[PDB]
Amino acid sequence: SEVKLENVTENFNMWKNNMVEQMHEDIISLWDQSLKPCVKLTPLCVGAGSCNTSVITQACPKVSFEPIPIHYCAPAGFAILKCNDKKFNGTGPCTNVSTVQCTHGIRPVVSTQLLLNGSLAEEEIVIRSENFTNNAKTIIVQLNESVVINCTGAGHCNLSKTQWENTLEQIAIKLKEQFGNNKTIIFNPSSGGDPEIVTHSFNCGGEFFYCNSTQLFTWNDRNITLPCRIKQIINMWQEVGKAMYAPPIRGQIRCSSNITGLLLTRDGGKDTNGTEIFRPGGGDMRDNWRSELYKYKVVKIE
Amino acid sequence: EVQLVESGAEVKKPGSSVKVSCKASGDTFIRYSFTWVRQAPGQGLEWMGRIITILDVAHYAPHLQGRVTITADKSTSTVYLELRNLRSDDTAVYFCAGVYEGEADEGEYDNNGFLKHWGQGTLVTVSSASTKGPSVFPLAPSGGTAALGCLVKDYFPEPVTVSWNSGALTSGVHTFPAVLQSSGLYSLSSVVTVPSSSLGTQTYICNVNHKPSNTKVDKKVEPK
Amino acid sequence: XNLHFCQLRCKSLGLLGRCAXTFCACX
Amino acid sequence: DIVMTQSPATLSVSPGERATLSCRASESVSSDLAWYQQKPGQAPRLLIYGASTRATGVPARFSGSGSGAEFTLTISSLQSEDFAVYYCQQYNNWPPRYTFGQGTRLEIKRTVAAPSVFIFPPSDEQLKSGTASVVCLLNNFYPREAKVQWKVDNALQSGNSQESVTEQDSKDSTYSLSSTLTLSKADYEKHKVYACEVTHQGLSSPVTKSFNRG
Ligand SMILES: *[C@@H]1O[C@H](CO)[C@@H](O)[C@H](O)[C@H]1NC(C)=O
Ligand SMILES: *[C@@H]1O[C@H](CO)[C@@H](O)[C@H](O)[C@H]1NC(C)=O
Ligand SMILES: *[C@@H]1O[C@H](CO)[C@@H](O)[C@H](O)[C@H]1NC(C)=O
Ligand SMILES: *[C@@H]1O[C@H](CO)[C@@H](O)[C@H](O)[C@H]1NC(C)=O
Ligand SMILES: *[C@@H]1O[C@H](CO)[C@@H](O)[C@H](O)[C@H]1NC(C)=O
Ligand SMILES: *[C@@H]1O[C@H](CO)[C@@H](O)[C@H](O)[C@H]1NC(C)=O
Ligand SMILES: *[C@@H]1O[C@H](CO)[C@@H](O)[C@H](O)[C@H]1NC(C)=O
Ligand SMILES: *[C@@H]1O[C@H](CO)[C@@H](O)[C@H](O)[C@H]1NC(C)=O
Repeated sequence: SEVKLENVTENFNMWKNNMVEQMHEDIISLWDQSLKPCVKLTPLCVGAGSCNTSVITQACPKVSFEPIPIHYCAPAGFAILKCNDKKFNGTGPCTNVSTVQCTHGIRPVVSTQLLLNGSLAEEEIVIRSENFTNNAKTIIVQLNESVVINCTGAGHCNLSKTQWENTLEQIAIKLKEQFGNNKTIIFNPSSGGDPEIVTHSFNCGGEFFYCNSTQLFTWNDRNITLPCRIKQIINMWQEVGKAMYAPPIRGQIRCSSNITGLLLTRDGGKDTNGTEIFRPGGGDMRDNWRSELYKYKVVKIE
Repeated sequence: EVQLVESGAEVKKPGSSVKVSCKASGDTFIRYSFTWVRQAPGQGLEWMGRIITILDVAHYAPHLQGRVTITADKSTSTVYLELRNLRSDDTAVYFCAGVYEGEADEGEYDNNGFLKHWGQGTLVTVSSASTKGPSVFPLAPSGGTAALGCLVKDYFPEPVTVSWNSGALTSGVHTFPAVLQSSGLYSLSSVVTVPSSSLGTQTYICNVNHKPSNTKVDKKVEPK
Repeated sequence: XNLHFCQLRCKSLGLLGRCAXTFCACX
Repeated sequence: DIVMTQSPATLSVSPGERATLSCRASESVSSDLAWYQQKPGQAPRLLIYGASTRATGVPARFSGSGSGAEFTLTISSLQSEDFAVYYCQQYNNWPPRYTFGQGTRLEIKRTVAAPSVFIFPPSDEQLKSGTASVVCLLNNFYPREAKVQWKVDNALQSGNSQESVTEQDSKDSTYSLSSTLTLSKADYEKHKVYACEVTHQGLSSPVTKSFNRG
C-alpha cells in the first residue's frame, strides 16, 4: 500500500480552553452546594448605569470539608487529547499527543499568589503566559518540586526558608531564560487591591485564610513564619460582591498544603531597563484551573 | 464604659410613624450588632430585629409586614428604629440592645445573637387621646387604723407620680399600677394606712404630678 | 470587580485600577 | 417557628433557698440560649449566654446548663435582689428569627397573711363630675391569689370592675390589690347598698365590706 502512517498532532491553546470555563462553573456549583454564605451582598445594576446592593440571607451550615479528587471524562462522541511534549509552553502544535478517557485526579483549591496541591512539572520549572511581552498577562509558574506550607491556624503558616529561597532562585533563572540572561530579576510584594489579592489567600477546610506574604516576595539576585488570620467577612471569588460566613466549628484549625505553583505579574513600562520586577498575582481562579488543564484539549471524535 | 442611651418617651396618634434613636458610645461602633426588643405593658419581651452594623444589613421578625425599619448611622454611632402606620396596640416600651462581634473592621465576626448592653428603653404610647391632667378625688376613711387615699382619674398619658405629704409619708403607702380605661384615659388609686388617733390632728395630703400636662395637684383627704 | 470604585480607590494612590476576575487590583 | 416555653410561670421560694428555672425550645437550638433578669420599670440585664457561660458582672450564685431543647437557670442562694422576672432567648436559627420565652416570675415565699378590706364610696366632687367609682381595697395579704366579688343591692355584679395589683412589698413581702366598680352617676344613685365580698386563703370566711349610698 502507498498510504502513509502518521501520528495525529492537534494545536493547543491553554488560554482558550473551554474545559477551564466548564471546570470554573463546576467548582462554583460544588461550593454553593456545600459552602454558602450567611449573608451575600452583590451589586445589581440596569442599563443607564444605576446600581443597588442586593442582600441575600440563607442557611449557612458548616461541615468538615475533605478534598474529593475529581477529573473530567470524555462524553460519547468526543475524545480528550493530551500533549505529552516536554517543556510544553501551552500553545502551538504538540508533537507527542495521546488520548485519555478522563483527566488526571485533581484536588481543586481556591487561592491567590500561590497554587496549592496541584500537579508538578516532570522536568525543570516551567513558566507559561498567554503573552510575556504583554505585562497585563499573568504568568503561571509550575514548580517541579513542591514546598510544604503548614498553617497551625494559630495565626501563622510555616515554610522551609532555604527551600523557598531556592525556589525563587530557580524561578528567577527561568525568567532570565525568557527575558534575557543579563537582566536582573527582582520579586516585590503586591502593588495593592483587595486583601485577597494583596495577601496569599486560600480556603482550607472551608475556612478563608489570609496570610501576609511579604517575606515571600521580597528578593533580589530555618523556617519562614507568615502571619495569617481567618476572616468571616470577605470579597467573593465566584462573583463580585461581599459575603459573611459562619465562625469556625472546630476549636483549632490547621492546614497542610504543597506549593506547586505561583501566579505572578511583571511590572511593565519602558522605564528603568536592564531589570524586571514580578509581584504575586492571581484573583481570576480560571488561571488556577488552567494550571492543571493546560495539557488537555477536548475534540470531537471523527 | 460601653453604654446605650435612647431618646425620650413619645406619644403618637394612630397612622403616624415614630423614629427612636439609640446613641452608642465607648468603643468601635462597627464592632457591635444592635437589636430592638419591645415589651407591651404587662407582657413579655419580643425580638423585633437586629442590624449587622459593619454590613449595614438588618433582619426582622416575621409578622411586622415592613412597618418597621432598623438603620444605623456610623457618623453619629447611632441606631434607629422606625415604626410606621402605628396602631394603639403598638404602645409599648422599645428597647435598644447590642453585643460585641469581634474585629469586624478586620473581617472577623462572631455574629452573636445575645444582648449584653441595653438602653434604658423608650415608652411609645399610640392613642387618639390628647394629653390631659388627672382629676383627683379623695378616698375618705369610712377603731385604731384608718385607710384613706386619692383616686387619680382620667389622665393621659402615662406616667403619673403620687406622693403623700411631699414624700414624708412612705410607710403603708400603696400606689397601684394604672389601668387604661375604655375611654382611652388612664386612672389609678393611691392609699395609705394611718393611725385613727392622728385624724383631726395631722393632715394627709396626696400630691399628684403629671409632667405631660404640667399639672401638679395636692388633695386633702378628710374624715368628713 | 467594581471597576468604577476600584479605579477611584487605586487612583487616589497614584495607581491604575483594573479587575482581577471578581477582585480589584492596583497596578 | 421556634417557640421557647418557660416553666413554671410563677415560682415562689424562701430567701437564701435555691431556685431552678426551666426553659424548653420547640426544637434544638444547640447552645445558642441566653437568660436575662428584669426588674419592674428597668431594662433587662444579661445573666447567661451560650447556655452555660456567665456574663461579666453577674453574681456567682447564677449559673446555667443544658443544650439542645432543654436548659435550666440555677440561683443557689436567693437574695432580695434576685426576685424578678427571668427570660430565656434562643438565637440559633438563620436566617435569624430569635425568640424569647414568655418568662418566669420569681416571688418570695412567706407565711399566709389575710388582707384588711376597706370600701370607699365615691366622693361628692366626683359625683358632681357625672361618674361614680366605688373602690375596694385589700391591704397587705399573701399569697397573691385573691377574689373580689361586687354586689349592688345584693345583686352579684360582673364586667364593670377593674382590679390592679401592686408588686410584692420589699419590707413584708405582701401584696395589695384594688378593685374599682365604675358606673355613671345616674346608675349609682339608683342603688342603695354597695358591697365587696373578699375571699382569700388567710380568711376562714369571706369578708364583706359595704355601705349605703347616703
Ligand atoms: C516526543 O517523544 C519522543 C519519543 O521518545 C522523544 O524522543 C521526544 O523528545 C519527544 N518530544 C517532545 C516535544 O517532548
Ligand atoms: C509558545 O510555544 C510556541 C511553540 O513552542 C511558540 O510559537 C510561542 O511563541 C510560545 N509562546 C507563546 C506565544 O505562548
Ligand atoms: C508522532 O509522529 C511524529 C512524526 O513522525 C514524531 O515526531 C513524534 O515523536 C511521534 N509521537 C509519538 C511518540 O507517538
Ligand atoms: C527542578 O528544576 C530545577 C530548575 O528548574 C532544577 O534545578 C532541579 O534539579 C529540578 N528538580 C527536580 C526534582 O526535577
Ligand atoms: C504581545 O503583547 C505585546 C504588547 O506587550 C504586543 O506588542 C504583541 O503584539 C502581542 N503578541 C501578539 C502576537 O499578540
Ligand atoms: C491540600 O491537601 C492536603 C492533603 O489532602 C489537605 O489536608 C489540605 O486541606 C489541602 N489544602 C487546601 C488549602 O485545600
Ligand atoms: C505584611 O508584613 C509587612 C512586613 O512586616 C508589613 O509591612 C505589612 O504592613 C503587612 N501587611 C501586608 C503588606 O499585607
Ligand atoms: C506539615 O504538616 C503535616 C500534616 O500534619 C505533617 O505531616 C508534616 O510533618 C509537616 N511538615 C513539617 C514542615 O514539619
